[PDB]
Amino acid sequence: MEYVKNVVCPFCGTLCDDIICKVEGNEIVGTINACRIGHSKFVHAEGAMRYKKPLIRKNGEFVEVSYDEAIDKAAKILAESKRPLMYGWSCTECEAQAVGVELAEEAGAVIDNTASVCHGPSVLALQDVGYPICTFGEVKNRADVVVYWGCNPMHAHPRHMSRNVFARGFFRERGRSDRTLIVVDPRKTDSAKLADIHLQLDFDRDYELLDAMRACLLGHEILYDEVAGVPREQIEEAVEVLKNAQFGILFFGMGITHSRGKHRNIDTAIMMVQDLNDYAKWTLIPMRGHYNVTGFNQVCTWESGYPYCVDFSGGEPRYNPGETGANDLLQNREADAMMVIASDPGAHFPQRALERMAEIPVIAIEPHRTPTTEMADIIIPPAIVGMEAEGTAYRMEGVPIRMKKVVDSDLLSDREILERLLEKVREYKAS
Amino acid sequence: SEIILTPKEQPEVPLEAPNIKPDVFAGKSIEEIKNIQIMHGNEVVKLGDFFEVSGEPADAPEDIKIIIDGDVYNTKRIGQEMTAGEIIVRGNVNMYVGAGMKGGKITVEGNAGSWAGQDMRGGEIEILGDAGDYVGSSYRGDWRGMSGGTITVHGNADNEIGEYMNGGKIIIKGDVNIMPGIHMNNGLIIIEGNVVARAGGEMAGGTIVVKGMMQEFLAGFKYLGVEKDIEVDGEELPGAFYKFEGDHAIKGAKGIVYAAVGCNGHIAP
Amino acid sequence: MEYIIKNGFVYCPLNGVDGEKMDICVKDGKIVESVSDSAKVIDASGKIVMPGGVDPHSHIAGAKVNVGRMYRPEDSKRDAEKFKGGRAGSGFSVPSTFMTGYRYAQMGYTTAMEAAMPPLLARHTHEEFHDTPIIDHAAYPLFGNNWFVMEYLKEGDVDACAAYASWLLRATKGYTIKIVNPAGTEAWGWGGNVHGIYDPAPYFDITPAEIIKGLAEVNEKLQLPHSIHLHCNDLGHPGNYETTLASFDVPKNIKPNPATGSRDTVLYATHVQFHSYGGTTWRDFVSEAPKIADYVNKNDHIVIDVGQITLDETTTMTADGPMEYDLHSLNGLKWANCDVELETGSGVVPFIYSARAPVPAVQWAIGMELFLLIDNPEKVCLTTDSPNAGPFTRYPRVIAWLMSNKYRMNLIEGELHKWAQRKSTVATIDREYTFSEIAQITRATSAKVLGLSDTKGHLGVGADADIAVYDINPETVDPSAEYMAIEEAFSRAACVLKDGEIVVKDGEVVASPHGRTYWVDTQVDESIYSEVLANVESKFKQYYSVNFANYPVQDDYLPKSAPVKGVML
Amino acid sequence: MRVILNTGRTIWQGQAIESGKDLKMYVDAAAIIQMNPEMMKQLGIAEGDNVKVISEYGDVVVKAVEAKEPLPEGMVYIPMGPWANRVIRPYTDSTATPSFKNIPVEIIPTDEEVLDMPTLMKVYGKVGQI
Amino acid sequence: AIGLKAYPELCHGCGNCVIACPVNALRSPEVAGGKGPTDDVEIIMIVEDGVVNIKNPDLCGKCGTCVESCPVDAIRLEELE
Ligand SMILES: Nc1nc2c(c(=O)[nH]1)N[C@H]1C(S)=C(S)[C@@H](COP(=O)(O)OP(=O)(O)OC[C@H]3O[C@@H](n4cnc5c(=O)[nH]c(N)nc54)[C@H](O)[C@@H]3O)O[C@H]1N2
Ligand SMILES: Nc1nc2c(c(=O)[nH]1)N[C@H]1C(S)=C(S)[C@@H](COP(=O)(O)OP(=O)(O)OC[C@H]3O[C@@H](n4cnc5c(=O)[nH]c(N)nc54)[C@H](O)[C@@H]3O)O[C@H]1N2
Ligand code: SF4
Ligand code: SF4
Ligand code: SF4
Ligand SMILES: [Ca+2]
Ligand SMILES: [K+]
Ligand SMILES: [K+]
Ligand SMILES: [K+]
Ligand SMILES: [K+]
Ligand SMILES: [Mg+2]
Ligand code: NA
Ligand code: NA
Ligand code: NA
Ligand SMILES: [S]
Ligand SMILES: [W+6]
Ligand SMILES: [Zn+2]
Ligand SMILES: [Zn+2]
Repeated sequence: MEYVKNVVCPFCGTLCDDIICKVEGNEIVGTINACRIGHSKFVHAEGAMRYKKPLIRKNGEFVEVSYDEAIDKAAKILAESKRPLMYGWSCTECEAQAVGVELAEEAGAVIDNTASVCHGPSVLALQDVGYPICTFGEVKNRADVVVYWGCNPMHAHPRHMSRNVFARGFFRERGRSDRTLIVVDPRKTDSAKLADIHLQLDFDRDYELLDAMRACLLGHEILYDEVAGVPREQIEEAVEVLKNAQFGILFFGMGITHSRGKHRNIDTAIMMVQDLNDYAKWTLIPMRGHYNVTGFNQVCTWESGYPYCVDFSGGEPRYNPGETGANDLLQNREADAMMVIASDPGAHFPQRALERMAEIPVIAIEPHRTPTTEMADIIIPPAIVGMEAEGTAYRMEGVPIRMKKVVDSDLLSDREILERLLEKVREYKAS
Repeated sequence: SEIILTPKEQPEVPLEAPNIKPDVFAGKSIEEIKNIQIMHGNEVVKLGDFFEVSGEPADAPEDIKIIIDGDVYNTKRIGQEMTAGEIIVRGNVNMYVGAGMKGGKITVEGNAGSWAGQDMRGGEIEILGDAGDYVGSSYRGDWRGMSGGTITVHGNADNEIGEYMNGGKIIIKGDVNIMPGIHMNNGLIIIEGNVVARAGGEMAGGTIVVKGMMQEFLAGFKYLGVEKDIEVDGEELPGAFYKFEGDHAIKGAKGIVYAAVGCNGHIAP
Repeated sequence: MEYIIKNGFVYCPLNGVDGEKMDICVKDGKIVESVSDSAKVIDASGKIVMPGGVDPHSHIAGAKVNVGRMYRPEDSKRDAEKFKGGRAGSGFSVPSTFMTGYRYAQMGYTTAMEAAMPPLLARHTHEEFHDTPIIDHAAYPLFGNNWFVMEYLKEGDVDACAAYASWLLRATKGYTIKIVNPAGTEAWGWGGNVHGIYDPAPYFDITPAEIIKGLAEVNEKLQLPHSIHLHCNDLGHPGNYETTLASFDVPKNIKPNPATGSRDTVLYATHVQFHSYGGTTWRDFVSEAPKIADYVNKNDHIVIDVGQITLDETTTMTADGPMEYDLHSLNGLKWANCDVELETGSGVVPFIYSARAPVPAVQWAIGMELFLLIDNPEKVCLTTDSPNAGPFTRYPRVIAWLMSNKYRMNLIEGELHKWAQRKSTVATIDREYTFSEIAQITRATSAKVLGLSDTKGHLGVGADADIAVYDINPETVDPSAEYMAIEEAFSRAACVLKDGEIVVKDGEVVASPHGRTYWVDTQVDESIYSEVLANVESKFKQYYSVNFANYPVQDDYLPKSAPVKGVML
Repeated sequence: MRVILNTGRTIWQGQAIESGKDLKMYVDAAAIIQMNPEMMKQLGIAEGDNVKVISEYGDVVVKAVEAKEPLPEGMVYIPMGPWANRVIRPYTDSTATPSFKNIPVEIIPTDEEVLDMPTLMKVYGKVGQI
Repeated sequence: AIGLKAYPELCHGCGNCVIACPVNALRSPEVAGGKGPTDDVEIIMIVEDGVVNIKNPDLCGKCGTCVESCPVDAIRLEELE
C-alpha cells in the first residue's frame, strides 16, 4: 500500500490539490481528503463498464476494432462533413483541448465546450459589462461577507465552503465566526441551512430582485412593496449588509444561468458588484462546473480570440452563441456530424437535441458506458486525466494546476487520439 | 429593374449569402450574378448552384430590385450592409436579414430568424410574419448597437428586441416575450401587443411604448403619472398611458416607458 | 546552414555602423566572420539591414491579457484573419497568440518581453508563450505588492528578501523584478490606494519608497541581468510629475552589478508619458515632459520607455488595479479585475484615445516631447505599453512621427485638439530622428538594458542571427516628406531571419519555429535559503489556496529553456 | 396536477455518475422526483410510488421520494440526467443554453415502471450511420 | 455518556467538521486554514474514502462546533451506550 500526496481531483471547479491516493498494485483503491464525489471518480465501482478497446456500431450490435480502424472511420466522417460539431472538452486536459482547436480549424468545424449548457450565459454577460474577480486565497484571507447566489455547494462543490468559509485566514482568523454567510435560492438547500441569511426568493425573479437592490444602492426608492417575494424593508436591509462589508464575495451558479433571463441575470449581478465598490470592496466568482471547463475557454480564447461556440467554417474564426452553440446546431438541424470528447450530451442535453443525435454520425471519445455511447456509432476509449494522464487544468477563478498521473494505463491519452485523428483527417481531405 | 432569384431546394446545412444585395448585383450581367460566391457550410459555392437567375441588369444599386421568388428559410445574411435598392423575399429568411444595412428597403413576406436588422444604420426592414430574438440588436460585447433605420414586424417577436439600441425605430405589431429595450441608450420601440416581463431593463435613455399588457415590470422605475394623447418622435399615440422613468439601477438613467392605462393598472404603484 | 545577406545599408548602433554598405554572414543560427561559396544569397541591395527588434515591455501572455481577449469579442470581429500555411486568429488591440507572433515577426521584431506576470498564474503565461510563434521571450514576475517582499523589507531584511526573490524567479521561470504601483495594489485589496511614495498600505506599514529602494538593492545583490522595472505610483493624475521625479531619485545611490551582459543603469522606468503630468487638476493641467526629459538628460542611472499614445480605440490592462477601477469610473465602460492572493492585482478597461478630444491630444504630445527632448537615444526605448497606449502594430507609425516633423505638423494642424499646442511645446520641436537613432530605440537600448546585448540587438560577429531587412533605400528616400512610405516599410519587412532561418519574406510569415524562454538562475547562501524556504512553505500551509508542492512551474512548460545566470556561490 | 419542475445536482447523483451511469445506483439517484410530504398527500402517493411527468416537450416515468431539502409550495425536483431531460424546455432564446430549470409540468400517479438507462435512450430511435 | 458519533452513510465528505474543530485546527496548520492534512498528524477525525472517519475520539471535548457545521446531521454528540 502506497500513499500518493498532493494529488489534484479531476471532478469539479474547486480543483482540490491536497488529495491523497491509496494505491495497491497499479490500482487506486482509496483516498483521503477527497469528498464523496471525488472519491467515487478515483475508485472503480464493481460492475461498471470501463471499455478496454474501441467499438463500432454495426446493426444494433457493437464490434471491437483497433485504434487504427476506429480513428480511420472517425476521420472519414469529419473530413466529409459540411458542418461538423466538436463538443465537450471540459473533463480533459489543456494540451488535448489545444489539439482539438487545431483539428476544428482543419475540418472547418464548430468547436464548443460545456460552457454552452453552463456558465456560457456568464461569458455573454462578462463580455457586455465586465468581470470583477479574485482568487480563492483572497476570499479565505479577507472576506467578511460570502454570498452563494443560485448554487448549492454542499451537493455540487462539496469542499468549497470548508476551504473558503470555515477556513481561518490572515485577516479572518476566526473562520466561520468572522463571516456573514448569505444564500439566495428558492429551495431550503443544505447550503442554505448553514446561512446567516437565506433569501428564499420566488423562482425566475432574480433579475427583478437585483433591479430593486441596485436602485436602492444608488439612493432610489423601490417602486413595489414586495419584489420576488422579498418585502421592501428586507431588500433595503440586505443592501446595507453588502454596503457594510470590508470585503465581499459573490459566488453564483446554475440557479441564475439556467433560469428566466439567463445571461441578463448574470449581467445585472455583475453591475451590482461593480457599483458596490463605491461603498465596499466587492468581487465575484462564477462557480465553474467541471474541473477543466475553465481551461477550454482559456485555451480556445488565447488561440482563436473567442471562448466557445467558435465556427471555423470560413477559415477565420467567427463567434455567435445562439447560432454556433452545440444546442443551436443540433436543434436547428444544421450539424451533419458530431464528435463528443469528455462529456455526456446523451444524458445532459434536452430531448430536442437528442432527436438530432439519433439521425447523424456520433463519435464518442469516452472511457465509460453512458447515454452518449448508447447513441454513438464509434466509441474510442482514453486514459483518464488526473488518474492515468497528466496535463494542465484551470480552477474556477483561473488558477492553473497540473493534473497528475497516479497509475498506468495501456490506453492512449486524449491528446494522442486527437493527434492521430488530425493526421488522418488531413489524409482524407487531400484524397 | 427586377432581378429574380428562384430558389432550388434549400439545403439542410444553411447557406450564408451576404452577397445577395443590390450593391453587389449592380453592374453585373445575369451570368456574372450566377457566379456570385456564397457559403454552404465549410465550402464556397456559386449563387447559381442554389438559385435560378433571370431579369434585367442595372449599373446603380438604387435602380435594383431583387425578388427572391420562394422560401429561403435556410439562407442567412440576406441584404447584409446594403446601402440602396430593394429586396422582396416571397417566403421566410434565416438569421441576420439586413444586418448592418445603411439604406434601401427589405420586405420579408414570411418569418425572419434572430438578429434581423442587427447593427442597423439606416433604411427600412418590414417583416410580415414573426421575428426571432435580437431584432435591431448590437453584437456580443459591443456597447454600441443600432443607430438608425426603421424595423416593422407585423407578427410577434421574442427576447431582447432593441438590445443596446442607440437610435432608429422598432415597431412590433404583435406581442414580445422578455427584456425588450434591454440596455437601450436612445431610439423608440413601440409594442402594439403584450410584453411578458422586464421592458426597459437597464435602459439609460430612449422611449418604449406598450399599447397592450405588461404582465410584470421593474422596481427600479419611478412613476410620473398619467399622460393622455402622447407624442414621441412624431408618432401620435391616442389614449391614456402610465408614464415611468428609469431604469434607476443605471447611473444617470433618463429612459421613458409608457404603458396603456386600460390593461396595466396592476403595474402602477 | 549558411546565409550571406548581400549589399544592404547596415544600421548597428552598438557596433557604431551608421548606414554602411556591407555583407552579414550567417552560419547555424549565429552571425560569423565568413561563410563558404555554397552559402545562400539574400540580396539586400537598396535596402536597410538592422538587428531583429527587441520589445522590452508588452502585455502579450497570461491572465489579464486573456481576460481582455475573452471579454472583447467585438475587438476580434473588427480584425479576424486566417494566415496561409498558419493558424487562424483575431483581435485588433488584444490579438490571439499565433497572430501576436506573426505580427511581431512581420515588422522585423524577434524578441518581446511579457511585462506583468502574477506568480500564482505563471503556468498560464508559459502556456500562451508556447502558442506564440517565432519570438524569443521572457516574463517579469510582479514584486511591488507581494506579502513576503513587504514583510521582509519592513524589517530591512534585504538578505531574506533576496533569497525569496531567487526562489520566486526560479519557481515562476521569470526574468525581472517588476514593480507596479508599489503598496497601492495591496491597498486596492481593501478598495483603496496609496497617494505618493510616503503613504503605506493598510497593515503592512511599509512605504512605496522603502519597497523601491529595498528591491533595487535585492536586484544588485542577486546580480540580475536587467534592473528593477518600475511603473510609478499616481499613474495618470495631474501633478504626478513630482511623485515621478521623487521615485526616480529613490535608488540613485545603488550601484549596478549584473553578472550577465553590459547594463550600467540601476533603474528602468516604464511608460513615463503617463507619469509626466503637471497642474493640480484637469482645470490647470499642463505637460511637464520638459522637466522629466531634463532629469533623464542630467542623470546617469536611468533608462526609460515612453508609452506613446497611438490615437486608437484600444484596451487597457495593467497590474494597477485601483487605476483601472478609476478609469472605468470615468468612461463607464466594461471593467474586469483580478486580486491575486498574497501577490498582486489587475484590471482591464477598453479606452478610446480620440485625436479630437483634449486629454488624448495632450497625452500624444507628452510622449513626443519625451522622445524628442531626451538628447541621447541610449536612455530611451520605443513602446506603447501595448495595448494600453495603443497596440504594438503601431510601432511603425511611432517611427514615422519621430522621423517626420511634417507628419507631426499635419496631425497637430489637422484633427488634433488645440490643447496639444496650448498645453505642451510639441509644435515648437522640429527634431527628426535618423535611421541610426530609430535602430537605437527599437533594439540597442532594450537589448543592453535587459542584459542580452552579447547575443541580441546587434549584427556583430557572435550575435544570434536575428535580422530584419526593410524595403527602404536611405540614399533616395526623404523620411520627412515620405512618412507614409516609412510607416508602410517598417510594418512589412522584406526579409526576417530568426536564429539564421527565414521566417518572413515580403511581409508574409513562411515558418513558425518555437522561441526560447529566458529566465534568471541565482544561487544564494544555503543557510538563509533553507530558512526562507521553511518560512515560505509554512505560509503556504496557512494562507495560500494551493499546496506548496504544486506551486512551482514544471519543466514541461518550457520547451526551449534559456537560463541566464545572476549571482552564484 | 400542475407543478413547477426544478432540476440540478444532488451529492447522490454525483456519486452515481462517477461510479457508473450503466449501474442501478444511477437509476436510483437520477430517475426520481423529490416532493414535499404535503404534495405526496395531495396526490395520494407514498415514497417509492411511480409518477408520470408530462410537459409540452416530452414525458417520463420517475420514482417519488420525500425532499430532504424543502421545496417552495408547488415545486418539484428531478436531478439532472436523461429522465429530467425528457421534459425540460429545450429552447435557448438565442443564447445556446437550454431552459433546464423551472418548467411547468403535469404530474399524476402511475403503475408503469421506471425505464433503466439503455431502455430510456431507445425512445430516440438511434439509426446506425456507418 | 455523551460522545462523538459518525453516520458515514449520510456524509457528503464536505470537510466542514474537520476544519471547524478547534482540536484539529490547533494540531494542524493546514486544517486550521481549510485544507485536508498532507503532513502526518493525529487529529480527531478526517474525511477518508469520501466520508467522515473518527480516528482519535479521546481528544474530543464534546463542544458541539462540528455539529453546528454539518447541515445533514452526519456527525453528532449523543449517548454512546
Ligand atoms: N453532484 C454533482 N456535482 C457536480 C456536477 C454533477 O453532475 N453532480 N456537475 C458540476 C457542474 S458541470 C456544475 S455547472 C456545477 C453546478 O452547481 P450549481 O451551480 O450548484 O448547480 P445546480 O445544483 O444545478 O443548481 C443550483 C441551485 O439553483 C437553484 N435554482 C433553481 N431556480 C432558481 C432561481 O430562479 N433562482 C435562484 N437563485 N436559484 C435557483 C436550485 O434550487 C439549485 O439548488 O456542479 C458541478 N458539480
Ligand atoms: N436537466 C438538467 N440538465 C443539465 C444540467 C442541469 O442542471 N439540469 N446541467 C448542465 C451542465 S451545467 C452541464 S456541464 C452538463 C454536464 O456535463 P457533462 O460533460 O455531460 O457531464 P458528465 O456526465 O460529468 O460527463 C463527463 C464525461 O467525461 C468522461 N471522462 C472523465 N474523464 C475523462 C478523460 O480524462 N477523458 C475523456 N475523454 N473523458 C473523460 C466521463 O466518463 C463522463 O462520461 O449537464 C447539463 N445538463
Ligand atoms: S470538492 Fe470537487 S475538486 Fe474537491 S474533492 Fe470534492 S469533487 Fe474533487
Ligand atoms: S459529517 Fe457533515 S460536516 Fe463532516 S464531512 Fe460529513 S457532511 Fe461534511
Ligand atoms: S465536539 Fe468539539 S472537540 Fe469534538 S470533534 Fe466536534 S468540534 Fe472537535
Ligand atoms: Ca452587446
Ligand atoms: K470511478
Ligand atoms: K477577442
Ligand atoms: K549609465
Ligand atoms: K447539525
Ligand atoms: Mg493581492
Ligand atoms: Na507589483
Ligand atoms: Na488642430
Ligand atoms: Na408543495
Ligand atoms: S461546466
Ligand atoms: W456545468
Ligand atoms: Zn505599467
Ligand atoms: Zn505595462
